[PDB]
Amino acid sequence: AGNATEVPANSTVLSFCAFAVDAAKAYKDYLASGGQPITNCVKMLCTHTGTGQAITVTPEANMDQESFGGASCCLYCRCHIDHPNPKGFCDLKGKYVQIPTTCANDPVGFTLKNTVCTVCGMWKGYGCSCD
Amino acid sequence: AENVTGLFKDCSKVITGLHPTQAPTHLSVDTKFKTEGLCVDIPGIPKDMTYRRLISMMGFKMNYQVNGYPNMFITREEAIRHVRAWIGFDVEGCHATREAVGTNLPLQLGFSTGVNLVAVPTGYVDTPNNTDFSRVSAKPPPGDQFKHLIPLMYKGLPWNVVRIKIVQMLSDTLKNLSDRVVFVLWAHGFALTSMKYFVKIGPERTCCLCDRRATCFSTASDTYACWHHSIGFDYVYNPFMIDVQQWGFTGNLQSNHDLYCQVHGNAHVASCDAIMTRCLAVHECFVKRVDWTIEYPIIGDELKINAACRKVQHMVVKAALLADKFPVLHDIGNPKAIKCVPQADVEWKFYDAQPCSDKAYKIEELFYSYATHSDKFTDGVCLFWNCNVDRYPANSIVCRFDTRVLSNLNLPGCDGGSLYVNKHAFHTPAFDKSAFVNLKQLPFFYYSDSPCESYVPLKSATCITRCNLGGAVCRHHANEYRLYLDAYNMMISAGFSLWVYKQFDTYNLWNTF
RNA sequence: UCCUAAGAAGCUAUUAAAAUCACC
RNA sequence: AUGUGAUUUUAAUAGCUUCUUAGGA
Ligand SMILES: [Mg+2]
Ligand SMILES: [Mg+2]
Ligand SMILES: [Zn+2]
Ligand SMILES: [Zn+2]
Ligand SMILES: [Zn+2]
Ligand SMILES: [Zn+2]
Ligand SMILES: [Zn+2]
Repeated sequence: AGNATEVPANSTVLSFCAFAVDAAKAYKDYLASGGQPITNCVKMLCTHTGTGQAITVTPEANMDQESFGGASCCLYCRCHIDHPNPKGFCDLKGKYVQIPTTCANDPVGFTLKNTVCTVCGMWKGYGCSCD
Repeated sequence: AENVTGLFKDCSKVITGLHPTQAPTHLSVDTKFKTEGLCVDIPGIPKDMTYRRLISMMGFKMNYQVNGYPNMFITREEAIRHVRAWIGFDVEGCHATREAVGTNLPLQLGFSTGVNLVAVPTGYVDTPNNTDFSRVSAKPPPGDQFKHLIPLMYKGLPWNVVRIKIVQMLSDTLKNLSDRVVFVLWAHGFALTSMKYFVKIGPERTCCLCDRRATCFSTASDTYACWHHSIGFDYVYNPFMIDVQQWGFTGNLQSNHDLYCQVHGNAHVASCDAIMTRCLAVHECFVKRVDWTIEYPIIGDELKINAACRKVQHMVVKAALLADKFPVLHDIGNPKAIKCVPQADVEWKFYDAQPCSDKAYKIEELFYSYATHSDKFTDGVCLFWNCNVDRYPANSIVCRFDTRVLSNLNLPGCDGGSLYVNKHAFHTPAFDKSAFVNLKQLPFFYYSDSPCESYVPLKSATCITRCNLGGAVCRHHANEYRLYLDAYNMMISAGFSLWVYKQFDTYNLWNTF
C-alpha cells in the first residue's frame, strides 16, 4: 500500500533532518562532516536555451544552469517539515529552480545558502549584474 | 524495491501521481512526465492546486554521524551507566482507512511512568504549499487482540496538548534522577515514527536561565530548558533511546518478559508494554550480578547513607559478638574481605558468592539457597549483610533492603524487586515476609566499651553504657547516642530493615559490664 | 583461436505469489 | 483494493559468467 518516494541513500540525511530545531543548519553540518548530498532530485530535460532566472513558472535554463523541479530544491518540502517562511508557505514548490551546473551535484544545499536578487530575478552573486 | 525505502511513502489513494514541480522526489512524478530519468514539462497537463497526500513517517533510520550532534541510540555499556534515566516507551497505533491507506498514525503513547496518553490520529498531509500536520481519518487495528482501541479513537487530545503532557511527565519523573532521558523501546520501528511528533534533536545545547544540560525545547519561544525549568516547553530535546529487541531476543514481548517476572501483565496496553520493556531491560543488565566497576553520580545522601550503614553494621555485629560469644562467625556476599569488626576473636570465614578480583585473603566461594544449605552452617552466626537469598537460617544478622519503599534512589525493577542505585547498582529482590520466618526484628540500642569522660540530659534504656545507668549521663556519650540515632533513622528512611536471630537478648549485653 | 543462435548450470537484479518472525 | 516491515522459498523477466550443441571466420 502506498507509492514509495525515497531511496535508502537519503534515509540517513532525511531522518536526521526531520528531527531538527533548525533544519538548514543541521543539513549544512551533515554536509560538512562526511556527508553525501540528497540524491533522487527531480530534474528537467529542458531545451537548455533560455534566459536565466532563479524562480520561474516554466524552466528557463541558461547554458550554465541545470533546471530542477522546485520541490526537490527545498529542504523543508523534502524532509516534510514546516517552512521557516512566514505564512508557512513554500516559494519554490510549484515553480522551477535553476541551479548553476557547477554546483548542481547538490541542489538542496544551494537554495539553503544562496538567495534570489529581488530586482533582477537572478541568483545573487551567481550572475546578478547590479554594479 | 529497486533502491527504495518505506520512509515518506506517499499513502494517498489518488490514481495519478504528481506534477514535475511540487513533487518531492523523482519517484513521485507521474508516468506522463517521467522520460529517461529527466522529467519533461508538458504544458498541456496543469498542476494540482488542491490535493492532500498523507506522507508516512515510517522507517526512520537514525544512523547519522555528524560532528557536533549527539547520537540518539546508545550502546548498552553507556545505557547501564545511565539507569536513572530509563523511561520505557511503547506506542499503539491506528491504521489510516479513509482517503489514505498504508501508514499507522500514533493513537496511544505509554511510558514507564505509568501514564497513558491518547492522541487523535494525526499525520503529515502534504498540501501544495506546505506540510499540513493535521488530523487524518483512521480505523483502529483489527482483531480481538486490539479491542480497547475501539473506544480510544473517539477521544484523545490534539498533538499540541500531548506534546506538553510528555514534557510534564518526563520532567516530573526525571527532575531529580538524571539530566537526560533514555527511552527503552521494544521495537524502535514504530517508536521512532511516534517520536517524530514530540522530539527535536539538535546540537548539544545548554539550559536558559540556568547551567544544566538542555533537554526541553520550546517552539513558541525559541529557547531550551533542563528538566527543572521546563514549564510550558513542548518538544523533548535530545533524548537517547535503546532497542531491547536488538539484544538477541526471539519472540513476543509477553513471551520474553513472563520468563523473568510474574508481577506485570496486561500486554498491548501502552502503559503495560512500556513497563515490561523496562522490566526486561533492567533484568538483562542488572539481575545477573552487581558490577563493581561502574560508579554512579551522587544524587543525594549517598555519602551519609553509606557511612551510616557502615557505622551501624560496625555496631550491631560487634554488639552481637561481644554479647553472645559466638565461636566462629561466617560471612556471605562480602565481595572483598573487609572485616567489619577487625578487633575480634572469631574466625572470619568469607563464604563469598564468587571471588572478586583478589584472593589475598582467601575468600571462599559458596552460593546460598534455603533448601540446599538449611543445615550446612550450624556453628556460630552468619552475617548476611545485603544478601539476596530466598530465606535466611535461624542464626544470622540480616540487613535486607525493603524494596517497597520508593525514593529517588530506589528505582523500580524486575519481578517486584527493585534497583537501588547508590554509588553502585544493586538489583535487590522482592521483600517477602517468608524470608524472615526464622528471625525477629532488631531493637534499637547503642553499646560501647569506651570509658566515660566528664545539652539536655537524656534518659533512655535503649542506650547501653554505665553512664546512663547511673544518675548523670555524660556529655561524652550523649552526642554519640544522638549520632547513632540519626544514623539509624537515616538508614530506616533509606529503606533497609535489620533482622536478627531468635535468641538475641538485649540484656545479654548488660552482663558484659 | 574468435563472432552468432539454441539448451543447461551459477550469480545478481526487477515484479508476482506463498510461508515464517517481529511491530500494529 | 484495506496496516508496517524483515528473512526465506516458488514462479516468471532482465543482465553477466561458465559448460554443451549447431552455423560462420
Ligand atoms: Mg510494542
Ligand atoms: Mg504494544
Ligand atoms: Zn518548500
Ligand atoms: Zn540584481
Ligand atoms: Zn534550568
Ligand atoms: Zn516485569
Ligand atoms: Zn558516658
